[PDB]
Amino acid sequence: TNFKVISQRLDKLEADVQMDRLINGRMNVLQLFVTNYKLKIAELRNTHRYVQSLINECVYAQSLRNGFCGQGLHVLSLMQNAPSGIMFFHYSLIPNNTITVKTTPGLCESDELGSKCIVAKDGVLVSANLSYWQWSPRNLYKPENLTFANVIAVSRGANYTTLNKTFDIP
Amino acid sequence: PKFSVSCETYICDVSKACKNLLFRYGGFCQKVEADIRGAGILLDGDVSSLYSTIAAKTSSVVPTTDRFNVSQFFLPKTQSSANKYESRSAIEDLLFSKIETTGPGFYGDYYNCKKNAIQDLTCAQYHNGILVIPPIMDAETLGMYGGIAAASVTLGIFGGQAGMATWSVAMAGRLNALGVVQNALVDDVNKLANGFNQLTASVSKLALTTSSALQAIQAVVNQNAAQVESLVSGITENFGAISTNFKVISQRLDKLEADVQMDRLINGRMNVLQLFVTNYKLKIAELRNTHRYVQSLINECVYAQSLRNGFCGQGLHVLSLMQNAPSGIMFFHYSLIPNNT
Amino acid sequence: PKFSVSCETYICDVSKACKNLLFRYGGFCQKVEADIRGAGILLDGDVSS
Amino acid sequence: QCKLRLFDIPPGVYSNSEVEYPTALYTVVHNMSACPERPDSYCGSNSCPFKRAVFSNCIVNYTTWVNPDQRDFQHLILSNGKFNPFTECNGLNRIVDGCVPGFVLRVGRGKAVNRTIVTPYLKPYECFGWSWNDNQDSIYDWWIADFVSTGAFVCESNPEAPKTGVCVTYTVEKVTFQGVLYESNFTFAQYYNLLYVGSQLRYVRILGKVYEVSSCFEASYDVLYRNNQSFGLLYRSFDCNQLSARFVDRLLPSHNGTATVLGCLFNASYAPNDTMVNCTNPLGDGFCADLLGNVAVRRMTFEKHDTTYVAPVTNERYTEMPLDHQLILTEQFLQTTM
Ligand SMILES: *[C@@H]1O[C@H](CO)[C@@H](O[C@@H]2O[C@H](CO)[C@@H](O[C@@H]3O[C@H](CO)[C@@H](O)[C@H](O)[C@@H]3O)[C@H](O)[C@H]2NC(C)=O)[C@H](O)[C@H]1NC(C)=O
Ligand SMILES: *[C@@H]1O[C@H](CO)[C@@H](O[C@@H]2O[C@H](CO)[C@@H](O)[C@H](O)[C@H]2NC(C)=O)[C@H](O)[C@H]1NC(C)=O
Ligand SMILES: *[C@@H]1O[C@H](CO)[C@@H](O[C@@H]2O[C@H](CO)[C@@H](O)[C@H](O)[C@H]2NC(C)=O)[C@H](O)[C@H]1NC(C)=O
Ligand SMILES: *[C@@H]1O[C@H](CO)[C@@H](O)[C@H](O)[C@H]1NC(C)=O
Ligand SMILES: *[C@@H]1O[C@H](CO)[C@@H](O)[C@H](O)[C@H]1NC(C)=O
Ligand SMILES: *[C@@H]1O[C@H](CO)[C@@H](O)[C@H](O)[C@H]1NC(C)=O
Repeated sequence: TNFKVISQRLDKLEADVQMDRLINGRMNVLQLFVTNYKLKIAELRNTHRYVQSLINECVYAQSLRNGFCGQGLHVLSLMQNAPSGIMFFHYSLIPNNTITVKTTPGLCESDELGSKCIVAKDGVLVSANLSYWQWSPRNLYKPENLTFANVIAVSRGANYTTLNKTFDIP
Repeated sequence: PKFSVSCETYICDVSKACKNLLFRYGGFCQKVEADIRGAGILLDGDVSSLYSTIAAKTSSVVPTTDRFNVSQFFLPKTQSSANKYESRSAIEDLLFSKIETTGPGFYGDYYNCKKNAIQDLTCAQYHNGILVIPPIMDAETLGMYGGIAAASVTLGIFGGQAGMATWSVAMAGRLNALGVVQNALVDDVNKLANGFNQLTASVSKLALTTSSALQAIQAVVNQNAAQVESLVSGITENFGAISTNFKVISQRLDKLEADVQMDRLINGRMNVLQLFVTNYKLKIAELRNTHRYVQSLINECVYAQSLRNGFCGQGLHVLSLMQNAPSGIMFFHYSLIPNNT
Repeated sequence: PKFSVSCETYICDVSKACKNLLFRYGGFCQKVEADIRGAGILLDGDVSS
Repeated sequence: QCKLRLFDIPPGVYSNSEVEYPTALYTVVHNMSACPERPDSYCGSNSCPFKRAVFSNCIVNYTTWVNPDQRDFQHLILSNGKFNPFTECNGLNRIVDGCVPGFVLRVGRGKAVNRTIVTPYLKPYECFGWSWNDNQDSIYDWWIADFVSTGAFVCESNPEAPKTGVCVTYTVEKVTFQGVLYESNFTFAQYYNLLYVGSQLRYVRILGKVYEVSSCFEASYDVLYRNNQSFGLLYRSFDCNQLSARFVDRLLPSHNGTATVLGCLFNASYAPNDTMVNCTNPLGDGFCADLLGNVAVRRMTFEKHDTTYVAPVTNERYTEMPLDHQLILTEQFLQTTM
């Protein structure tokens, strides 16, 4: 590996084809370094545009994109340093047990145009195979009876459900 | 396709005279195997997270497709009581047949094994120390809407809380959410079903000279086969030497000429193998971010209704479905664009 | 900018003595032109979309 | 161990272990005639031009360039391989074993004084030796070979028909390759002995017989390793639908390889029904290597997820609503720096 020794031990035909082996050998190792290094920069140009979207939309806001901050209803995202990068911790609520219930866009007293109708306020109308309707939050079955300041008094709409009764809400 | 490369057998086939001279190069054989095995890990990491996104919950009560011909075009073709398990759909079979293979060779034999899909038949191949291993899930054998990692056809338009009865009821409420019909009757939905059916039967008439989606599949098939052929052309030719046998070169010339012509086969073959590894890592580094784009189109176009302009195609987004293509995935986007004003 | 590369003229300009020795390398001139033309296709696909 | 560079191998799947096969080197693919002799280097009257011989496409014979006495010529003896008619070579490699490119030979004779025999200067591709006509009288005969052509290929022992049905790394007409051969009724052009379909060698022609080249499918295997006395073998490129001594001296059945979509499986269980949800040993194409009780090949499966999209309710119907939720945690790593 010494360039003086190679040229002071051989003739100038052999000491110039064996100095073209150290040099051509070392030029390849250095060139393969530079190609693999530029291959990593060109990959991280676009990985940075993905990291900046997860900071602005998962960590510093509440996002409306399905599956972007992990699967499920997004509660919280926090972020930590890792060796040579960043690690995101995503916390989400996924469903566990289910239940089949009846549901409707809203309720009307009679099937004539001009009857009093209700829809639910901030949730859904459910029944669970009962003779009377109930209120639940829209992503969890947790039923409540119907009340003033729990429903909204509206006009009709496309296909509300008729009770042929009057509402118990005074 | 994953590869497994034995560096010594490619370069210095059985010659012990050759294997002594590879030892003088500065960790070459260790470096080639560490990069193939390292890039095969990253590809198995991305395909595994992809099929954890494709795998979705389906209803126990399957809704009927009224006049939408979904099960004809997208669902796997209904298996007979015989030895014909065609796991692909009708579109997935049309996408493999319209893509031509390049010519006879080693990638053409590999591609036709996947296209034929004969039951319990291996498609792996070995030549000269280079094995072609299937990846962790191997989409080219599967159907998207059937099997163990099966996608849900209904999760994107019936949504996460199941219960709507038919596709006519589902597409009626999607037209209401798009703001085009207040209450959809049967003639408004049948007009949507006829347009859906004619646009999907028109996929059968795609030509590779006109369709920009088939040209993208053909560009992947042409660059896979040009890469295999550089790796097979690298061991049928001397690189300035007198032959390709390392014993013959050293038993015919003196030890000054039989060591500059063994540095031509070896330096010649080390370049073909190194250019393979660089082009292979260049494709892995590209697909790291293409996978983050595929996972967004599955979660927001196919399994939800999106509010992003132009993301699921141009216009008011009705539906997106997804099929397997040769070496990738194909999304079908259906949208309403305005016509008269 | 797109490129169009003739591999023989770059390496072995007019010398027929040189063009015989490029023939011994393992499909080099075919490989360089297939990669330039292949990368010029992908760039024309992206600019068109 | 020598492939993995370990002494205590942990359980895993270890790929692309290879199998050795014989070697068959053919310099020429057709039989030849016999060579001429040497012209004895003796002249009639006083002195005449020494007779030459052209050696090409023939079979030189053993030690028929010296006198049958085994004392005189022994200065051209090197080792147990001793049939070497050259002394100093220019500039080709001196030892003659195998084949040489078809020289022209001229002989001669001279009186030996001082018991020392001198070297005339050589142009390249001229190599010479000298023997004794008679040693106690000190008269030596010599011969120089002038390789006028490259590729005439004077060779001993005309080549013979190869063995059809065994993998062996051939070398036929400057092209070395590996595979098996079989008899064919395919005929191609007489200009060529080798034939390519695309870029792979498909036919060879040896002694006028055409052999179709096939790839030998058992050159590579994976090990489904569990411990010293329990492992399984998978030949990823071999099709054992129909049709071995390497495996009779490792494990019990000669035959009884299972034909899978992954390859031919040996001394491992194939259970395509059963599924695993955590695959720590993937095989490819949807399969998993279970290496915990014994060796078994099962199917991979994935846990199914849901969506936060809820389709809005436009008429009275049934809906499937959740009763409770599970809090999960998802770690996502992304590389940002070098
Ligand atoms: C409220 O009433 C509805 C309607 O009666 C109940 O839904 C029904 O529940 C049954 C019992 O699970 C379901 O039948 C089952 O179907 C599966 C799959 O086909 C089968 O394996 C079972 O053997 C059984 O046949 C039925 O599909 C379902 N009906 C609908 C329209 O979904 C519901 O459970 C009731 N809810 C409560 C809280 O009582
Ligand atoms: C919610 O409302 C229902 C009906 O409006 C109530 O059900 C009644 O419960 C009482 C005793 O709890 C019974 O005597 C009635 O016969 C029930 N009516 C019907 C129609 O079943 C229910 O108790 C209410 N729950 C709460 C917490 O107020
Ligand atoms: C969508 O599916 C329907 C139902 O299979 C197709 O209608 C049938 O077409 C065949 C032609 O081979 C006729 O023999 C049947 O009488 C038709 N049935 C009905 C109910 O109309 C329809 O052609 C399909 N549409 C497209 C575009 O493929
Ligand atoms: C409500 O009353 C109307 C008018 O008599 C009747 O047509 C309808 O069927 C009734 N619906 C129910 C649910 O009782
Ligand atoms: C192979 O099968 C034989 C059956 O006796 C037995 O040695 C063992 O169960 C298997 N594995 C190995 C490594 O021998
Ligand atoms: C198990 O696999 C066999 C053959 O692959 C098949 O015939 C059988 O129906 C399968 N059984 C189950 C329960 O999937």
